[PDB]
Amino acid sequence: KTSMLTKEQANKRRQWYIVDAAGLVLGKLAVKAADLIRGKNKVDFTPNQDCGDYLIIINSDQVVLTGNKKENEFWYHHSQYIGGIKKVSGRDMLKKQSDKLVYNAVKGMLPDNRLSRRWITKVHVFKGDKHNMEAQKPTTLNWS
Amino acid sequence: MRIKGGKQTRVRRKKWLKQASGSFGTRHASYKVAKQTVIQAAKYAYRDRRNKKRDFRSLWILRLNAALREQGMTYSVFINLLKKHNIEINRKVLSELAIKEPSKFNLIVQKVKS
Amino acid sequence: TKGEVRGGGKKPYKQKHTGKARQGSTRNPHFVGGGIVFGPKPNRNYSLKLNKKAHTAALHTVWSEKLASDNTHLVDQNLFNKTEGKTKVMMQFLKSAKLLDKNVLFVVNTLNTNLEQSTSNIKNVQVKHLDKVSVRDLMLANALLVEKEVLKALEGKF
Amino acid sequence: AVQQRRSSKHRRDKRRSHDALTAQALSVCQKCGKKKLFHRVCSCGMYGDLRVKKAY
Amino acid sequence: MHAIVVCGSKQYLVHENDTFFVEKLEAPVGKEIQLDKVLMLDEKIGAPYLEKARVVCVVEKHGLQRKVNVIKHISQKHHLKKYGHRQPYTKLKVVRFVH
Amino acid sequence: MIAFAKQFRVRISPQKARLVCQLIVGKKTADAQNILSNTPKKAATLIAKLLNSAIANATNNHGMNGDALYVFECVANQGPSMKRTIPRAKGSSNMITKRSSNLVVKLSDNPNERQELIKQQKALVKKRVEGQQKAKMAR
RNA sequence: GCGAAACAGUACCGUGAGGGAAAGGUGAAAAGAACCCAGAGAUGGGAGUGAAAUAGAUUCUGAAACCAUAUGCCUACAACGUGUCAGAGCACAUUAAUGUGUGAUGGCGUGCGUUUUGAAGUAUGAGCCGGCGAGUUAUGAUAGCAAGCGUUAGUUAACCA
RNA sequence: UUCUCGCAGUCAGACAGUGGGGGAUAAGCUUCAUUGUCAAGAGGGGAAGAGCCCAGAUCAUUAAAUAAGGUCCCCAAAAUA
RNA sequence: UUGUGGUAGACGAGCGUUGUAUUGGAGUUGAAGUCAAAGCGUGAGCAUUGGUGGAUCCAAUACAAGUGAGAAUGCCGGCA
Repeated sequence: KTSMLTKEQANKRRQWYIVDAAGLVLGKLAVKAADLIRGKNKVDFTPNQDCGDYLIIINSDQVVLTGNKKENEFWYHHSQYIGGIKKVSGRDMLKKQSDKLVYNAVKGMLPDNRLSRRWITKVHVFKGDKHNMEAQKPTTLNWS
Repeated sequence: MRIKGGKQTRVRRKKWLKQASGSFGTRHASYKVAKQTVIQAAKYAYRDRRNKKRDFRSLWILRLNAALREQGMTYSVFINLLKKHNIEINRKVLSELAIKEPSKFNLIVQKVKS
Repeated sequence: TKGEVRGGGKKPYKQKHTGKARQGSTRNPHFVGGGIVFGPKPNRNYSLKLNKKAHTAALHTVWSEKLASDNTHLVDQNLFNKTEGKTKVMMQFLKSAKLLDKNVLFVVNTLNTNLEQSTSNIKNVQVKHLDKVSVRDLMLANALLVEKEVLKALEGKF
Repeated sequence: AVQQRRSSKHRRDKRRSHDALTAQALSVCQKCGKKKLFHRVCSCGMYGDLRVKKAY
Repeated sequence: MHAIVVCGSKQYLVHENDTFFVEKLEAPVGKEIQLDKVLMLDEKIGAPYLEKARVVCVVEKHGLQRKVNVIKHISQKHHLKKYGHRQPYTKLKVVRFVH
Repeated sequence: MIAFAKQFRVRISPQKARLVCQLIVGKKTADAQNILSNTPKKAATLIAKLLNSAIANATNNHGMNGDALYVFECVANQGPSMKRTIPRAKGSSNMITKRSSNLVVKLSDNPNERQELIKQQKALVKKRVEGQQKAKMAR
């Protein structure tokens, strides 16, 4: 009948990595960010035990959009009060708070499940050039 | 002959209630609710006995693609190199758990190249 | 029935504007008052009629199937008269003939009083006339003791 | 107004989850072999030193 | 070493001294059966099937799986059709599979 | 060793006595009467007398130490209730339900016997299994 | 079962015509618990009778909704018709059975009846639980099936034994 | 799918393509014809749907090849030009 | 080989309870009911075992039905 397909036994092992986005686009960075979060390319994936890794992105300010998306697309956030529509433009976040943009996009990458609230704690993005995460000895790689 | 008919009701209700064990709330004590709960549970079991044979196949394909993207080639290309050339009807769950036996799947990976 | 028990011909509640059900009467089949809608009545026939030819054919067939076995034996006036009113003698008879457990029935044409005086305190033995026995009882015996006289009458009636 | 759907035992239990009685502090009188309250006098009539109420 | 067998229409990998479960093969109990439809033996690859290769194994026991009571109920349309079903299977292990 | 004292149809509600049951549970004999005899509830006062009677029964009849006991389990069992009728507005009566209570308490001597009942349950299921085994060797 | 197995046409509802309740069972025999402890007492625990007191005057059998206490496990970042299919971990071992309880986690997942062109419904019927609660009967007709009798066939009704 | 016979139930339809009427070529409108679905039909796609697009669910299987539709992820699948 | 979606509906094949007619059996060495248990069928259902209980039941074939409960703003009885 069945060969009793093997699932892991919470033998989750993670690694740390550094991805310095210099001239990347938001979507193609986010797709591979989610790929690394869920371990899609890892041979040991099952959705029931969160086989993922750690991702740390540096120099978030330097990510650039394309075309006329800078001044046309609006980002909206809602407060449960009346008329609380915090509406901003791309050039506003890219100067004031840039980590929020990638954070929200990557949180948009992951399924609305009970692991996303644990999947998103695995990403660390910094606006500036220096980070205090130099305690896990990560490996650098680009286009991921 | 006046008929009392007591055993049948008790045995039917007990049999129905026993089926729905480990149920939230009073749904494991009220026969009238227990029968509806077991009806819905068995309907879900009926649909899931196909949904699981589909979802396992989905995870089957996903975990094959996970290993094959590491060799720099496409999963569809691997299925192609199975079918038209070097004819192979090899099992997918076979080649999946041949990831667990290390490097033995790589033999099939290198064999598709004539 | 519904309209035979004594009760109220008046509705306990008005038809509408009441939180309870529509029905008003105290002896419906859905109260604790009796009044079953459908049930037995004291006029049931409980009888079925058969053609006389079929019944006499059944009697003849049962007689034919029971006379062709060694279980039965012929009985005459001799042992009917040799026994007294005492029932013990016929018990010794049955013990000698090992027909105790058998529910043997006596079929007799003469209606002898000596035989019928006994056999009245045993669940196994009873004496009946030829015209009195039916098809059922004749095959309930498992052992037959027939008069020598009844053969001619049975042949005549076929 | 009235409740629409019956509140099961779960609702009543989660509602009574905070209704338990808390213990009242007790103290031992110096010349009274009793377990009396705190800042109070028991049935023998001493707050300690000063007497105040009848023996019983 | 590791091996591969197929039974009915389901495929299985097999390890030595390892058991596995298949549908009833209509075979006696306790004998050694030598299955023919074998595919992809250790470093021996037959593209359609393995040539003159067989896998020998002894059947351990026949059995019945967990009861499955499938009930068909159309929503509010006078339907309560019922059915029961179990699965007659054979549990078996390999001993001496030959190339 | 139980040494329980039963009581039947006290004029009290179940929940109110259940409260002082949680209040009393978990303490020994010395620190039970003191805390029970000061709570301003009429459900606690009857429990004090019942506990005193249970203490006396344990000290007299079963003959344990009587100074190393503690309360083990308190009930609030709805005893046989009573029904009355109450007038209301415009002649719409209602059935007042007078609640009853079957209040019993139990005492323990050892920090154990909470598991001895489980052990007896294991013995019972083991004897059931043994009885099943006996029939299996009748073939 | 007659509305009435018991001091029922009583209790009760009515001014009156009238309408009209519910409930029985210890134990073989009271052998109905002497006496002791707590408490004022009811009573309980004992002792004693008894085969049995888990048969104790609430008195045959004692399950359901209900409400408590307890072993083992789980829950306080969770969008939930609360179940189903995979699923780690935990504590146990059975009507030996690819076993049992619990289910962190992933996929899927808008009840049951009735009426309806149409149901999860912002239509309806049910608070749960246990018991009762509708296709029969009499007399005839039609048609199938089966049986007996059959070439002047077949056939009894009322009625008598 | 014709004939003889036992025995029912149905007499309020909706929807989509198309051919027309009333309506102003306005309806999830009404009223006819024709082909299919639903009533009494689950599945997949269409994100969510009785009718739309694929087809007829006996069951079990952790087994293959396809239909409509898709291949960055959500959500299984692709690229080359 | 052809098929096995399915209400309204036709039609076929079956189970269960009570009682009776017989043929066999169990029963103070412990019946039924009922509690719980990790059994066996396609189904109504049918077993086994331990505790509760101290008098009736079971198997095979037939016959006769006050006969199989989820709803009727139900009715009685108890209880959230």
